[PDB]
Amino acid sequence: MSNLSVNAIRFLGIDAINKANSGHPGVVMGAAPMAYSLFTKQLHINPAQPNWINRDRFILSAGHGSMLLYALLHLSGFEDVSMDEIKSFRQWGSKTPGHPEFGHTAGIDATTGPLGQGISTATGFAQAERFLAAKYNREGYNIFDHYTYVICGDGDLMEGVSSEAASYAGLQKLDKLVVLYDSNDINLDGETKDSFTESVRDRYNAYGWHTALVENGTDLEAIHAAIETAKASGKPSLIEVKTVIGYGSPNKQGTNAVHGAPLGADETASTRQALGWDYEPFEIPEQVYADFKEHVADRGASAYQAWTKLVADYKEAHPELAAEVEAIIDGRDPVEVTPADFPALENGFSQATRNSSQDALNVVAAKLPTFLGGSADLAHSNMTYIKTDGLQDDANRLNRNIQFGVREFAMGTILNGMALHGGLRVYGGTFFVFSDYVKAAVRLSALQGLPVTYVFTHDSIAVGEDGPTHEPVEHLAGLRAMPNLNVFRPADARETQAAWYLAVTSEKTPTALVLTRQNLTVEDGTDFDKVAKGAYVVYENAADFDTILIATGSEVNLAVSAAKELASQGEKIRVVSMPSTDVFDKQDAAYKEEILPNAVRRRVAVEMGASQNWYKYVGLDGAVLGIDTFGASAPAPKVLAEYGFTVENLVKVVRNLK
Amino acid sequence: MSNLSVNAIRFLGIDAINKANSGHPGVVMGAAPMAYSLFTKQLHINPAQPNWINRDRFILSAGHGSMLLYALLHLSGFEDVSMDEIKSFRQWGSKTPGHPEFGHTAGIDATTGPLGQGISTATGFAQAERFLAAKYNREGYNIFDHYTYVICGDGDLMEGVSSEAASYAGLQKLDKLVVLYDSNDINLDGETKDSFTESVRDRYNAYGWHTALVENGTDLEAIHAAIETAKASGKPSLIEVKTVIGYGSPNKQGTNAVHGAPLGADETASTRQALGWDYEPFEIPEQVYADFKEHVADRGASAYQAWTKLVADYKEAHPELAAEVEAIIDGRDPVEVTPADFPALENGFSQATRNSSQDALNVVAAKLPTFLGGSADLAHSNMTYIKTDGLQDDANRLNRNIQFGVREFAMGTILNGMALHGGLRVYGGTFFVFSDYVKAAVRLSALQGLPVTYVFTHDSIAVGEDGPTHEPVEHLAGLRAMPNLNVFRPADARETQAAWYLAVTSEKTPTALVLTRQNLTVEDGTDFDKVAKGAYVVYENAADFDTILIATGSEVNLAVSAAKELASQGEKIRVVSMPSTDVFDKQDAAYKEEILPNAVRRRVAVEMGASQNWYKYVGLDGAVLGIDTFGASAPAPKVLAEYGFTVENLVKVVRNLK
Ligand SMILES: Cc1ncc(C[n+]2csc(CCOP(=O)(O)OP(=O)(O)O)c2C)c(N)n1
Ligand SMILES: Cc1ncc(C[n+]2csc(CCOP(=O)(O)OP(=O)(O)O)c2C)c(N)n1
Ligand SMILES: [Mg+2]
Ligand SMILES: [Mg+2]
Repeated sequence: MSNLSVNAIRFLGIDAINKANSGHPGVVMGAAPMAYSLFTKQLHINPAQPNWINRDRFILSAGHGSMLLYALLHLSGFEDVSMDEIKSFRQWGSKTPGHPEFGHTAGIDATTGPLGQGISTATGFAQAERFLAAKYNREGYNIFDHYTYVICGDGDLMEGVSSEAASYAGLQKLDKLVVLYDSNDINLDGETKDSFTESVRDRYNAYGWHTALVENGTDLEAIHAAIETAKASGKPSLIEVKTVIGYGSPNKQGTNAVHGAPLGADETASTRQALGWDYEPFEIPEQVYADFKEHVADRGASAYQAWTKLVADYKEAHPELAAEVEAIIDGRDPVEVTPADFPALENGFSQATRNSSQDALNVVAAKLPTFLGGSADLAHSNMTYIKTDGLQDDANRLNRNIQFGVREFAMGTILNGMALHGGLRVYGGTFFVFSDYVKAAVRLSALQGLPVTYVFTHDSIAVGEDGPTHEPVEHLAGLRAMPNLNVFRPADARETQAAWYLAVTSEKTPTALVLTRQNLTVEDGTDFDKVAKGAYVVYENAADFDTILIATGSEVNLAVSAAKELASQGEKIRVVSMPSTDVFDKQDAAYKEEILPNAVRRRVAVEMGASQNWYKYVGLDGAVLGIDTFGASAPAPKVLAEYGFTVENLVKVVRNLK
Repeated sequence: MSNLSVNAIRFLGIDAINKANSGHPGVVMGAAPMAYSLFTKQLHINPAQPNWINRDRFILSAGHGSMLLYALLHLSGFEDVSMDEIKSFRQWGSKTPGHPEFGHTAGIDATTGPLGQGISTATGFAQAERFLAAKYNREGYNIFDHYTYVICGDGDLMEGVSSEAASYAGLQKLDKLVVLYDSNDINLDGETKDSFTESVRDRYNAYGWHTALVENGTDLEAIHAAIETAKASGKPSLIEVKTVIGYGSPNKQGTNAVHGAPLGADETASTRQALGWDYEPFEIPEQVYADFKEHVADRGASAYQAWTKLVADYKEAHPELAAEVEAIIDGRDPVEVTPADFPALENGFSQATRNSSQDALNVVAAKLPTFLGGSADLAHSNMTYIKTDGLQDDANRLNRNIQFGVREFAMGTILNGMALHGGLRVYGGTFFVFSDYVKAAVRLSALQGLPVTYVFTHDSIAVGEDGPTHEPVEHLAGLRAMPNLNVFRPADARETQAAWYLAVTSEKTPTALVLTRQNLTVEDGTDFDKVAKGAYVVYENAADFDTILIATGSEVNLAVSAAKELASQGEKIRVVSMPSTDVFDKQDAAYKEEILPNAVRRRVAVEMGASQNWYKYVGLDGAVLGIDTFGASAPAPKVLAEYGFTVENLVKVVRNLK
């Protein structure tokens, strides 16, 4: 049934796209042979156990060909993809959305669609398998041992993020990563002669990868032999496969006219005739089902039974490892972090919060053996090192510090890949101003529900001499507006302890930590336990106050000092600290009225950044002291004075509000 | 002497860094020889005419080495860089800030610092020179004829954006671009053996560039021979030059200890002794000044005078071209576009604003011959094509459509380069959700004062079937908070003509245009001339109204329909269309009170995106109908209803306000 099975894939895609009147047929018709060869000869997957921790992983980086993956899962027997769901492709509430989504459809390993990020994120899947294998395997017990596979297209290899990833992966020697490249000479606006003329395989040779060419994209035995050679090469692999987009369409194959529109009735009838397919829409003969059940489902189910018997014997042979590995198979952390792990700090202690962050992340690393991370060539200024280890690489696989090089975007995608695999907790650092370079991978953290921790230091004009290209202004507003992201800006060393404890116990929300270069003073009124509420009171001189100051981070020290001045003139005032706007917004309506009462409308907000998001708390009769221009090159005390952040100026702002 | 002059560059940098107690000496000491060779043998520049339009252009991509460029401009005789300004490195108000700034200091061609963007933006400098040479040069009169040169480091070639640009430039065959790569085997956290082991020159061959190697980085004759070869090769060039970082420091050279901290007093005394330099800080001998006066200053003035005579002869031989070239040398556009160029539109006309956008920009291209643009493999969906032309390349240099491929970040830097050169007006398009991929280049557009126009289509959940990875939510709030960026979201075709007219007449502010997939209706009350105020009234049934609706884009149609329904039941209501929050915030205080009177506090805002920025206008006693979750994969009419964007739900929201 090989030709028969291959065409069953093609026509399930074509007919499903015609009925939704929406979708992408070209890639399904071109890539069906190489995907059939991969599912029937390489992958070990079990449709009765779709989340098996030691299954082979697969990522469709060219996410617009989603109907190719849906057809393969239906024919193999996955429960969530019935024929009724194939007939509901791209409709409200279905299991078959227009681009693949993780956690919504059982059997799908990663959310794709944004070009470049699929092939990049697969690097982290492969690295996560290497660490777990080095920590836990023993002689005769290969508990963690599997491959990572991907299919990509022309668009993926034009995007810069995938060049970053391939350079890093060649240095790291990740020999279990295997990529199939659909090379059909067409993209959305036309032919690659006007867009993409480089030699792709010569470039990948310079990174230290294995490369090869398959001239006839419909030859099943040539495709299998190349994959076998790639797995024996000792290097990450890129196999270029020449295909015809829209293969079988007499009037439109080889043209961009089949890239992203349904074929329609007249061309669909001409395509059936040319390929010899006389079955009606959604009619698949029994021969094809029996082919997929022998070579995918039964093969995958046999490998799963042998793995479970292996794990049972492993727990008997090594009782000192049994507890941790059992937890990981349950989907839990091997060890539990608690508030009692962090020492108490004294009022008046003076420390910059980048240094407070290093102290707290070293407490976590000593307690939890599956916590790891790195930086983008800024470890010596972010202060991200775990001080008991060196650098991780092919010759030192258990170390927990990673050097990413100057590659912020790919760093985001690799963390996502390590979090998707299962078993680990991860983090990564850079300067706050260059969060623009990684913003699109932060969105995929928020979309897939991954608790990844981003470490952004050097947060304001207090940077000083480096100047406007190195000084953040607009960046907090941009991040606070993104759904399912929690942004923390702690006020001293004590608030920094709490934010790390929340970041490392989060269930399905990523965290961004915003930290200072200059020293800050531990306040008498801050409190570890109250940070989990998002905002709380740190100063108040009279229970009948009529004035409220709101502040975050390094501006909390400034606002408390101004309140004591105003109090000595006879005012009645309260100071609120708000380390997270996103967490405060989720609290109960009773708690919000206790912190910001409706009857007190005299309000002033303070923060060294754009004014935009503070009007939802101060309203039309309040004021905001922020920054709405670019920065300046000079020592930091002078720049702060020229921009209005002094105690004197804040006192003036409050007295002129009435 | 050469050796005497080369050490003058090094110690000027060393001493100025010690006096500020801040800066980066390593790259100055390593790269002084190649920088000296370029200035004395290759560059044609005139210190008395710093903005000469046919000068050779130079970009310092490794921006942390700014003292290397300030020393060179000082010895060459540029007026803004005196010895007093050298003694003011990194101090408030000086002409020598910590990273180079275009516009602030005369003789600086481009702002650098964020790694990768310097070498990338130089691509657009060279493309601008090519287009103006084809259009205006005639036999015997080569008015536009000059090269583009850059110095870069290891960090620049790890960033993804430089791979995108080099691939694009190899296809385009920009043979007058010349790059010197300072290869010192060191980065910020340590040695390149742990970060960057690829074969750089083998990768650049795969793109179609010419490459060469200089093993002894202090041999000035080997350096010169390599650049002459490169300029005759007929391809964009990359020359790898091996240097020792911190050359001369007996205890610190070749380590990351000299990357980013001053040498200090002890090691400076040891370095003066090691290189035989017997002059006190800021003491430069006369022979060095005369070496620079002869070989850069006098040589460039001679080339300038010859160019002025050639232009005068050219304008006598071709009087039909004289007026357009005269305007360009003056820094003005060669033709003026006015409001009477756009045709009037009928109330009720139905058209999507991506299509209105194609009509308006073709009006512009027919009037102004130096207006050009492109798209990142989305021309057939953004609707960006100028319909009288094909694609621009090495064989067809006068066409005005550009295919950038799937390369959003690099697109942004090439636009900035083309606008930095002078003479042109440029634009470029992608989907609004992938503005995340190009955000860091938009920031350089605003920081440098460049009127570059970005075209973002498919702007909300109205995308429908493609799903949440393709549906913008948080993107408007991120862009409106950036200083010096005007964001327009037009309500219909009439409002779209006006936005394009303002975008193309902006003097020093970039523009972002946000446009729809689906059709909208021209309103009775929209008005071409009032768009320049940012917000104005489009519906009002009674002069004593007590309610105000505020809306943008596709939500203006909805708001006017809900308003008419409320009127029929006896209410008195005003509707405000606000195509640009950023321009409205700049109006006179009297005009703000006219549009949003302080005494009317019942206010509802309507927009399909994040709610964050609308509280500045509605306060604590109004409401906002927006979106603060991710989108969904289904037909658009179904998604809009599920999210509450219907006439019936909006009426209800107004009535429940009290
Ligand atoms: C980052 C990003 N930019 C743009 C797009 C829009 N887009 C989707 S597919 C595509 C064409 C890419 O062509 P190719 O990968 O060669 O696919 P083929 O038609 O050969 O299957 C484009 C521009 C996208 N999905 N992601
Ligand atoms: C996008 C970006 N990321 C990070 C930085 C911070 N940074 C500046 S220089 C540097 C190290 C790069 O070293 P290299 O370019 O080899 O220079 P060298 O030490 O040889 O002078 C880093 C990480 C930056 N300026 N821009
Ligand atoms: Mg293709
Ligand atoms: Mg270097």
